[PDB]
Amino acid sequence: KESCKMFIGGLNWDTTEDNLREYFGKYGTVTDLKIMKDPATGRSRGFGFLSFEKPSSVDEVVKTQHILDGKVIDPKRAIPRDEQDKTGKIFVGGIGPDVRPKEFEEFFSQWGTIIDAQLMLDKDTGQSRGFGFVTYDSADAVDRVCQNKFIDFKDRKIEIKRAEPRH
RNA sequence: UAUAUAUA
Repeated sequence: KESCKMFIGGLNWDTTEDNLREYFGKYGTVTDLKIMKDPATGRSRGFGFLSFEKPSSVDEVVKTQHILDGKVIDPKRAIPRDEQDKTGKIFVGGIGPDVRPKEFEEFFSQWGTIIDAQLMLDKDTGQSRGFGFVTYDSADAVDRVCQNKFIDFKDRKIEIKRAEPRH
């Protein structure tokens, strides 16, 4: 059920749920998949929720990076809406070479558990450097950094601002 | 310094 639900992101708009299930079919059988198509706007969300009848598939799903239709995705465990609401996403800048995405997650962890943190790098053409994306289990953690606009990370201070629309 | 992730 929902407990076995997985979150899929970084999916090619052309990507279809059928390919999704087929892609993750190797792992087993999917009980409920949600690529999150957008027949209205005409463009899919680009991410979906994948569920498996057997939770075992989920364990293996995270082990692999996952490359679908020439794109890269990061399948992660689904987060309950109530818990999801508590969490938030902030924007960070001042990220460069030697930053290491792993260090980025541990770096921000100092002021928050950090449910998830990434450099985006959808195409690995630049998002990986320059700025970063961090998610916090609690909104309160975000406030800590708000007070701390500049943090000593790579010994060059970074500027952090609450998440904003792509505009 | 920007999300084809958190589904209106």
